[PDB]
Amino acid sequence: TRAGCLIGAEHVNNSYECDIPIGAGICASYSIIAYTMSLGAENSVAYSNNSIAIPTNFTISVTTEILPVSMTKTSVDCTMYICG
Amino acid sequence: SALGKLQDVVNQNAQALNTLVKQLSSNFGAISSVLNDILSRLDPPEAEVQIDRLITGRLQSLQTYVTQQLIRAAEIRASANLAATKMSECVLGQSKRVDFCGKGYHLMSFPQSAPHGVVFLHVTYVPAQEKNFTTAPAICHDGKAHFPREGVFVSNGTHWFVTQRNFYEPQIITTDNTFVSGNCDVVIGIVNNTVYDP
Amino acid sequence: YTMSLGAENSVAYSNNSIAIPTNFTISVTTEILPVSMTKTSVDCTMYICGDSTECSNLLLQYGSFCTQLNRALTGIAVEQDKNTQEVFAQVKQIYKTPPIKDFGGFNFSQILPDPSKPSKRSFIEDLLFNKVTLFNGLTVLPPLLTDEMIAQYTSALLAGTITSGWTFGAGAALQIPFAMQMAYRFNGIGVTQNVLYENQKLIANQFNSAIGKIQDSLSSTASALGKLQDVVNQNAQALNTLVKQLSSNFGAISSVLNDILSRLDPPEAEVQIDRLITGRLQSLQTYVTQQLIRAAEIRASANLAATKMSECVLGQSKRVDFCGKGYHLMSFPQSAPHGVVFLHVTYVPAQEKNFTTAPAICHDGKAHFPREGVFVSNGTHWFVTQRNFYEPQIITTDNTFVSGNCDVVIGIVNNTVYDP
Amino acid sequence: LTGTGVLTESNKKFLPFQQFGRDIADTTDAVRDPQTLEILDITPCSFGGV
Ligand SMILES: *[C@@H]1O[C@H](CO)[C@@H](O)[C@H](O)[C@H]1NC(C)=O
Ligand SMILES: *[C@@H]1O[C@H](CO)[C@@H](O)[C@H](O)[C@H]1NC(C)=O
Ligand SMILES: *[C@@H]1O[C@H](CO)[C@@H](O)[C@H](O)[C@H]1NC(C)=O
Ligand SMILES: *[C@@H]1O[C@H](CO)[C@@H](O)[C@H](O)[C@H]1NC(C)=O
Ligand SMILES: *[C@@H]1O[C@H](CO)[C@@H](O)[C@H](O)[C@H]1NC(C)=O
Ligand SMILES: *[C@@H]1O[C@H](CO)[C@@H](O)[C@H](O)[C@H]1NC(C)=O
Ligand SMILES: *[C@@H]1O[C@H](CO)[C@@H](O)[C@H](O)[C@H]1NC(C)=O
Ligand SMILES: *[C@@H]1O[C@H](CO)[C@@H](O)[C@H](O)[C@H]1NC(C)=O
Ligand SMILES: *[C@@H]1O[C@H](CO)[C@@H](O)[C@H](O)[C@H]1NC(C)=O
Ligand SMILES: *[C@@H]1O[C@H](CO)[C@@H](O)[C@H](O)[C@H]1NC(C)=O
Ligand SMILES: *[C@@H]1O[C@H](CO)[C@@H](O)[C@H](O)[C@H]1NC(C)=O
Ligand SMILES: *[C@@H]1O[C@H](CO)[C@@H](O)[C@H](O)[C@H]1NC(C)=O
Repeated sequence: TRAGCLIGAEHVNNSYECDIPIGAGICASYSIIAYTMSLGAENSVAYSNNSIAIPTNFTISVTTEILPVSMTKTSVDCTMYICG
Repeated sequence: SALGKLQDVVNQNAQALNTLVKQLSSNFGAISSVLNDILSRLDPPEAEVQIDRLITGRLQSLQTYVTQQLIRAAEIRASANLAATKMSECVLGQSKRVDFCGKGYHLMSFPQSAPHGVVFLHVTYVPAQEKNFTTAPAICHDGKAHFPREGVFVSNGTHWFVTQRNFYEPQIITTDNTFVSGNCDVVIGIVNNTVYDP
Repeated sequence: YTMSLGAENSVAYSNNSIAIPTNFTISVTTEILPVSMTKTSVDCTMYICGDSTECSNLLLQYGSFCTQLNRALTGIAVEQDKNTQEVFAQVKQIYKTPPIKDFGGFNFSQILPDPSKPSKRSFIEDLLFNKVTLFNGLTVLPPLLTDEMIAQYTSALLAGTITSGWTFGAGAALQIPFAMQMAYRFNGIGVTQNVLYENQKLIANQFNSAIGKIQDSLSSTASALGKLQDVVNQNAQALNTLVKQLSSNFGAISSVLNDILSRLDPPEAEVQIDRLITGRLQSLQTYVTQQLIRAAEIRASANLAATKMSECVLGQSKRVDFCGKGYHLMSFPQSAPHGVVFLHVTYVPAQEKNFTTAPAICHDGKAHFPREGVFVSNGTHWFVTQRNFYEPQIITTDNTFVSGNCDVVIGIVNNTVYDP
Repeated sequence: LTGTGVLTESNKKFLPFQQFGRDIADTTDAVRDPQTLEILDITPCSFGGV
């Protein structure tokens, strides 16, 4: 691989949404298989100059976003630490 | 592992503090890594030399810890400023910004506390069950062009309706839900149909 | 000299005067944001001395400094991978443009990929990649996403933007003709869609000329990609300073350890080796701290780029001056060696004109205020026009609403409202 | 001058008086052997993280 050499992984032609990253787009998963990662499902929108797609229903989706706010207030007494 | 960010920051701090405490067992070139043995085993001059080496080592250790902590505090302050911005524009109001308050057309958001952070529940509107229709920029009726006030002109094959953009709610094309703009020879794609006058 | 802050113009302010643009320009403007930096790793024990056992033995006693430096650098590298992910992995599906390109006269051929196999990248992207021009324990790890896959993300985002509008960023990708998407975006900035539908050839010509102009500027004019070049130069210069710092005495007889070992007795040998190691550790820690601060800067830049991709490629932003001067219409991403280049398409009003206004119209003892426009007059007749484009219309009951009597509003003018 | 590395053939053209070559960052990259006067490159043999 451009990232080195892999010993212990079988190269496969298939492209998967990969799990363990290696580099240069090669990234392996579980025998251990190495492959070029697939960016996603390939779909082509049916574009036309007199065609529209309008949704006839909807979903109310609830997602979670985690944001760190604080960290531990730590004090170190320099002279006590360094000298005791 | 849905709270990996908070666990990550607590692990980073604990690890940095553990490697700070563990450096106290490194002699940095001195005879011993404990001060009492150097004191009770060497004469005051050579004792002073060894003490000085230990002091230099431990100031490097403590200064490394403090610099790392300052950089980590900058990271967490960026995260906290983003959290404050999200609780303003996602929780105290509805946001027109895309992907800021979740995937989809944002409806609202709810805060939840966490041990050292916040968990935003973003309620969004995701359209689904889409259908194809045939559109037209305008309708030419009585030689005058007609554009939707708010919505889009669609057809199921034989009849023309006006619908809103994000939900298929057809309506009969009338002068109430359309405005006139010029004649019907300048717009490309204009189609011929009746505009009901109530 | 003393610098000039700009031309001094004083606008003709009056209490009953407005200037309403009668034309527009579709301006395409570039912005360049760094996203990631080179992934570097320095193994500390090989750097300090390397292939010297005595040095390794007496560096073991300085603690776990080497391990800390290694973990900091590894965190930096993983962070660059995550920066590229956040900026570009915005869509879960790779959209592609239709083979026939009938976009209402608009020409995206200059930002879309070409089958001429230039690593499957557009011609603007090709110019951008040509403009940026670029062993001792020190290694560079390749990025997880190759240039081709960043190109494929960029192509997917372009295809989705030009075939579905903002819809594919908030749910199911919903096709819409591009002329109609542009009309929707015009309504977004407060101009009625008849302006686009009636000026479609002119707008398409202006957009195509703007893309060609940014092409020409990028191909001929230099000093455009200085931000990415600055990042690369800073990293390379820091790295060369680190390697060059390895040829220094730091107070010892020789910079190289082999001569110290050959030519000194083990007591003085270990004294001199102590001073070389302490010097080389100071150099390495200086390098890692500087690289951590540069990592923070690049992380802020990549978070800004992710925000811009979300809010300007996947939507239309009302945030003024966030995605170009002018009223934002759309934006297009293009990849760069270590960053993203946004081509912002904006609406700049032009060909302004003198008019006379009024807060309201008094008719039949009632005060009339415009629904979605402004009252203007060419001197004799009164009209209602939209704010951002001069399209005069007869004052009627459909475009005006009544809100009380005539003796409360200052500046009311004195007119008739047509009833259809 | 001492070092560790692997020696290879070179197409470099030293001037007659020049002994050994250096690159940027002052690292030795080539040398003449004093026996038969041939330019030979020095490159560090492979290292890298596992
Ligand atoms: C992968 O593709 C190559 C041709 O490019 C073929 O020779 C090989 O047999 C394929 N291997 C598998 C496992 O499909
Ligand atoms: C919309 O979808 C829900 C389930 O997601 C379904 O129960 C409902 O009947 C659908 N609406 C229509 C009008 O079909
Ligand atoms: C309707 O639209 C879908 C895209 O969602 C497309 O695959 C299909 O071919 C369209 N139907 C017709 C009859 O064109
Ligand atoms: C379109 O809608 C009208 C509304 O009544 C209906 O009468 C007509 O049959 C529909 N056409 C098709 C092809 O379904
Ligand atoms: C749509 O494009 C087709 C090209 O296949 C053309 O024949 C047709 O006239 C176009 N229709 C409109 C309304 O522009
Ligand atoms: C629309 O109506 C006008 C007048 O009747 C006619 O000239 C024109 O051809 C019509 N459009 C189409 C597409 O038939
Ligand atoms: C617009 O320009 C004309 C001529 O330059 C000037 O007389 C007029 O006062 C200006 N408009 C207003 C509202 O003053
Ligand atoms: C507006 O500007 C364009 C070019 O900038 C020009 O061709 C046109 O004549 C101007 N006026 C109108 C009313 O479009
Ligand atoms: C777009 O421009 C290129 C050259 O700039 C030209 O070859 C191509 O035909 C144009 N496309 C259209 C649809 O006019
Ligand atoms: C002002 O607008 C009216 C209404 O169309 C028009 O008749 C007139 O010529 C315009 N100019 C002046 C100077 O009144
Ligand atoms: C504008 O100011 C002038 C004098 O300053 C005054 O005569 C006129 O009534 C004012 N107009 C309005 C609408 O306030
Ligand atoms: C406007 O017309 C009304 C008609 O009743 C009148 O009261 C008023 O004086 C007029 N305004 C002026 C400035 O003459």
